[PDB]
Amino acid sequence: GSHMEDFVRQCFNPMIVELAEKAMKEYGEDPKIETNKFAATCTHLEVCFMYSDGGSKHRFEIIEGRDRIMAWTVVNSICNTTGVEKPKFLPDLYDYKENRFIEIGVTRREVHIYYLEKANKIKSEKTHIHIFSFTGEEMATKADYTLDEESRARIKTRLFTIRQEMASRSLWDSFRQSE
Ligand SMILES: COc1cc(CCNC(=O)c2[nH]c(-c3ccccc3F)nc(=O)c2O)ccc1O
Ligand SMILES: [Mn+2]
Ligand SMILES: [Mn+2]
Repeated sequence: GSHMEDFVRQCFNPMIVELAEKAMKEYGEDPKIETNKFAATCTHLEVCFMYSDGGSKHRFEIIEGRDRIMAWTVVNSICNTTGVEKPKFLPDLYDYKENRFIEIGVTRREVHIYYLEKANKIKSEKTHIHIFSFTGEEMATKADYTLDEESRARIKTRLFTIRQEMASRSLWDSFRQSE
């Protein structure tokens, strides 16, 4: 019973919490011990959901928040339909408007450091990368931030609200020095 766990359950939406619990357990991990990663998984989930909520109704296909098999199954259907190459690592969304997959990232370092980390992991110059930070910064591939400034601003605001709430409970320091 950690403070972080009870904060995550109060700060985040119940479906998002349930989805982060499944996702960690599927990879042999307990939201009750690795609670800093519990909070991070919820954060990454919410950001992905607000992101798809930006733009038009049929614009995005949500890959994050499914189980491994069904997620991949949809990645196929997208590839064997649009001709886009099959990514080596599971992405977060697919853009039907731009015809490309999106890897969303949420970092407690510089967006510089962390995009470099992921851009080297995925290597493929097809999958679009978009980064958010808890300080309000953002960095996307080819400076193509995909969404409206207003939609990205809402995400940035929510990320800073989570930081303040974590800090007022003294959990922020441990959360930052954990990534
Ligand atoms: C790292 O171990 C895990 C790995 C997986 C497989 C799929 N992974 C993602 O889809 C993912 N995961 C994270 C993330 C993970 C832990 C802590 C902070 C994070 F931001 N960021 C992303 O951008 C992202 O796209 C499922 C749960 C995990 O616990
Ligand atoms: Mn993902
Ligand atoms: Mn991601």
